Amino acid sequence: KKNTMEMYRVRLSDKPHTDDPILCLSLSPASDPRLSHTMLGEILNYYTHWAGSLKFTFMFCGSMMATGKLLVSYAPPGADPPKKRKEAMLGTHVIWDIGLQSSCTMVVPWISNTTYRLTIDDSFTEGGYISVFYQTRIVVPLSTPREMDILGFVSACNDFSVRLLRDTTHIE
Amino acid sequence: KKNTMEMYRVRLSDKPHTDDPILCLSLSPASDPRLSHTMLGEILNYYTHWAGSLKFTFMFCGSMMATGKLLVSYAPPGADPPKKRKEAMLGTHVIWDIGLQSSCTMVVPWISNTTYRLTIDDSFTEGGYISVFYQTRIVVPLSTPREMDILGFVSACNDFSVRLLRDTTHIE
Amino acid sequence: QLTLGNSTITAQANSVVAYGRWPEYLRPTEPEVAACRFYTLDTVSWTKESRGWWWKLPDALRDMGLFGQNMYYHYLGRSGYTVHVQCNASKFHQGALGVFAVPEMCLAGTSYQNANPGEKGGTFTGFCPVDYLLGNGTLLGNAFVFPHQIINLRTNNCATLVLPYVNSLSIDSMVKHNNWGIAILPLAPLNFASESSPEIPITLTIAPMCCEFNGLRNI
Amino acid sequence: QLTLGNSTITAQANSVVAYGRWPEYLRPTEPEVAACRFYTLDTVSWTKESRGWWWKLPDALRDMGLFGQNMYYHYLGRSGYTVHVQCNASKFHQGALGVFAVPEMCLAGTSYQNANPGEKGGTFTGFCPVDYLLGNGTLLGNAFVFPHQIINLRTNNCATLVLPYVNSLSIDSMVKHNNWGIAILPLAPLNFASESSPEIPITLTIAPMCCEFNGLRNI
Amino acid sequence: HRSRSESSIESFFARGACVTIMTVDNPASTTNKDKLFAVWKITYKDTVQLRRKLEFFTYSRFDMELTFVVTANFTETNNGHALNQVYQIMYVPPGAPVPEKWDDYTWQTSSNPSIFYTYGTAPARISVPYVGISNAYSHFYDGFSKSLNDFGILAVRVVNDPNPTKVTSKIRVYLKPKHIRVWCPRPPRAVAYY
Amino acid sequence: HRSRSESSIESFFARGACVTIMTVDNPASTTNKDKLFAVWKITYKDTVQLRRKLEFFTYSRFDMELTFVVTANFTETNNGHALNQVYQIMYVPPGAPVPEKWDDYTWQTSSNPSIFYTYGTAPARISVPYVGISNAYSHFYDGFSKSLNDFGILAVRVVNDPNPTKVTSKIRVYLKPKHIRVWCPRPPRAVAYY
Repeated sequence: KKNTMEMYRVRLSDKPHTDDPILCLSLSPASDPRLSHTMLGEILNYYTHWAGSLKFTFMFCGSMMATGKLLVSYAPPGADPPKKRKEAMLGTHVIWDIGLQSSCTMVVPWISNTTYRLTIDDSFTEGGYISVFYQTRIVVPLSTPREMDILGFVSACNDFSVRLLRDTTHIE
Repeated sequence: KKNTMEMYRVRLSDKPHTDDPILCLSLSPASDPRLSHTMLGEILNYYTHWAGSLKFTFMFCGSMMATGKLLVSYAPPGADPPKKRKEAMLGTHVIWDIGLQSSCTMVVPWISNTTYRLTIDDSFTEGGYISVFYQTRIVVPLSTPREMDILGFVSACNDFSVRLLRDTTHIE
Repeated sequence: QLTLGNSTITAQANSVVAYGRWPEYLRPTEPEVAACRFYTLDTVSWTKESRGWWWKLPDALRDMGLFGQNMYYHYLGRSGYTVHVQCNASKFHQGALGVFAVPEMCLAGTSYQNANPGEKGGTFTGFCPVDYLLGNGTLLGNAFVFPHQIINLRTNNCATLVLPYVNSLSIDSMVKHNNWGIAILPLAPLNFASESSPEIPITLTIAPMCCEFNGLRNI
Repeated sequence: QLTLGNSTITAQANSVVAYGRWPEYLRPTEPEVAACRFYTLDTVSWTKESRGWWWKLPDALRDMGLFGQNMYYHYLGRSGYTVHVQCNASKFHQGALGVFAVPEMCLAGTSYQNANPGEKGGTFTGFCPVDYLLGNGTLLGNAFVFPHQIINLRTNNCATLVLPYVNSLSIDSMVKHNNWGIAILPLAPLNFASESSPEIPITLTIAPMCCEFNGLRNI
Repeated sequence: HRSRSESSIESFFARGACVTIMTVDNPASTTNKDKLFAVWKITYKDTVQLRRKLEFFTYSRFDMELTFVVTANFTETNNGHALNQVYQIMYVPPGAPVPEKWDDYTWQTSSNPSIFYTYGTAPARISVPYVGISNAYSHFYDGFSKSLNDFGILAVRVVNDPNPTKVTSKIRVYLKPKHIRVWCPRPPRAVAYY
Repeated sequence: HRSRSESSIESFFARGACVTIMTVDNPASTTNKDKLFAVWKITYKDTVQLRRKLEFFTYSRFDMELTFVVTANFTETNNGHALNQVYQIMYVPPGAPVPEKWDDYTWQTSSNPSIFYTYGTAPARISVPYVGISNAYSHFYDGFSKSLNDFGILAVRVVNDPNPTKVTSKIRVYLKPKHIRVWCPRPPRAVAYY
């Protein structure tokens, strides 16, 4: 799927639903391979220190008739990636009723001891996670297709900031 | 005729009049061979950028008895040199009745996308044309000579300007 | 020097407003300078043998750019004119022209290709309309009832006719009906001193006034 | 129902004014209704295999009557736009389009016949610009920097972009330089319930705003 | 309390970086080969870093701040004690004739500014203002003839007369775009495309 | 909005351009030939560019801003390590005696200003004021004796004593007319006439 337009969208099928995340995403931009190309990994790959709050918008590209619920959970830094629906529900979550809403927004807050967290440090791998869980299987009428798509958008918030340009763009 | 005083004047005979311009003149000073020696081609051969409106005065060195009409047409830049009287008449023209006037003045306006058009660029060859057409053959009484003369004068207007001295005057 | 848009003719015999009525807007569109130019038709060389020349309006201006593409791509159209004839001659040429603005000029010696020549105009004869009767079966002497002017080459050399819109219908299709007609006839034949130029040009200059077109035909 | 001259489209997803700047007159001419129509280009049938469609402005409107005959018979020309995409789909169709107004859209996979298709538009590919990189060598994900909109077929089916005149020169020749570029890309492929119509149309509707042309070329 | 005034356009771009290494040499008295005057057309499309940083945007207006670091070396064991080289560094503005010989008039022409540099002193320095016909540089052009903005040329030679030493020299050029404005952001190109 | 303040007289003329290359040399201790003091009469009628630009007008009042670029080279393989040459650059005003020897009194005379230049430092520089009898230079004179305005002379030599090295030198002179006024415009001469 890489190198094509199939990489950007996650398929929400209607079969196993084995109580495991649809998608778990690390909240360390400029270090996460799947989050270091989104114009935050392209600006934080020129800097060394970053300090701000991100913003994840999940859009549901399905039919108006499709109904159900999803669970967007945010494990703060120093925690572990929740691996079951109940644990994610016990944390900081938002229930996203796709039936009556089409996009769910989650603003990851800026929590850290320092005023600026190093962008690419392999020691700090507990920067927090954002995960999506099947609260309820999807219900669709008639022959409406089972397979659906969900898209993610990652943006900086109005209080973002970076420091100490690096400019590691070599060629050889 | 070159290298002499015969170059500066154009003869308006009274024979073929084959609906083709008496004289067609490109409006790109400092690049046109017949317009790059008139003290505008001598000042714009020291500069690189020019931006202004020119001014062409055509004087008719004939007898008071000679009567007729001429047609001074201005094809704006991006057009093509009009090659018949009707097409020139459909454009931006002035009818010059030599009988009751002896000099016709035409101020080519400054039209261009940029604020300054390069002086000598061989890519831009559609800078506009000014042409003279026989609106009506010349009528003279008695044995008045058929051959006559017309002189042209090219001057800058009060809003002319140049930029970026070049000074290409070599010797070797 | 006139001020109508792109075209300007140097004109120094005063205007003869036909029927005492100035062309006025119907009480549509307003072309402003789109068609109200001075369309200087081609010149015709008056000689010692020429018998006349007849143009028809608006058929004459059927290829004159914006006016031609507005009268042909509309359905209803009305417009006066300011026909202006100039005969550039020296002091040693003698003659006289009559310019007649013949409304509903039916030159019945009639195919549409013969009675609507266009910019070329035409030529009377002694399609060969008879000059003697003006082509209308009526003696030329009476032709002076038509709103006219005389260009005598010892007092003037230009004649201006301000033709209003004269038609039974307040607005008519310009591609089928020719409201007016300009007939130029030599009243006194041209003559000149020896060795002078033997053919003096005549230039018409039509300036549609208060033109209004209604309808449209795409393209 | 809009009010722009002859053409009116019935439009019930709000307008996304690109860069927060409304198209404004240069501080020329004023075509008014001469070219400020709603030129509804031909529809393109979105299917389960289509990868994208790219149009370029003003090259798209090179045959649209008065605008096409004004941008080609002038020398300088500037104009914003009000591109308007509508994807008529029922409740049982699912998908999502991204409409990107790509300034200086250089789809370098370049002959002038390949980068200026016109009303036909074009088609990305997986002349075959690569959809994955948007044809610009850059990942499609970042493409959202361009002033864009998203047409998700469960919340809306129309998207309006108000493109101002963006060009290094305050006024440029419309026949050589393509200021903008409209790229429509399926973010989520079309899908539908069985036996439903398998190809939903998409109609663009370009409305030149504040157009100004300077110069002229006769004819 | 944070600032955000380090992601500004000028802060992001106003960083000097070598753009070329122009090689010249003082011809030996044997005249084996004439002066190797080095001519280089000012263009940012040879440095990956500056080009990539400039391709985030469509149009830009940046003033250049060229600077020259001059180094030289004898190619032979014998010293020869060549007196300190004097380098002429001529900035041929956009459109002016391009030098084609080490004795062409363009070196002596009045229009082209020039700097004279004695090997050893502080590095030379000029500041080419915003020199362009349009109202902003363009890195992506969607039009056709009938990008490639011309900034000028730099031509460097050794004024000194031939000396039997073969003193080779390599002028490093550092370009720091200052007073830079940028419009119309675009997706960043991958680092493999250059 | 345009300026027009680039076609001004000073902007058109106030451009430095080499006017001569005066050759001197430090005599060898063998005294094969005495010092080649270089004497050059200041005249603009040897540079095509400046002369042509000045022939657009009849009368002019321009102050000179001479500048000297000094270069040198050993003529022999052996270095000899000649200590940095010291050049005396004497501006002989108009009418003063013209030096005829490398030891003439004119070098030591009080009237003639002189500059002492150690090979290596920043280029020398003077500014000859408007030095003329009349109230404006004249490039075209319609009279007869009973043009050729005298600006002065420049005489350059090497103060150092003879050393067995044969250190040849070539002083390039750059003239930038400043505070220049011009009257009575004339047709420009063709570029083949010079």
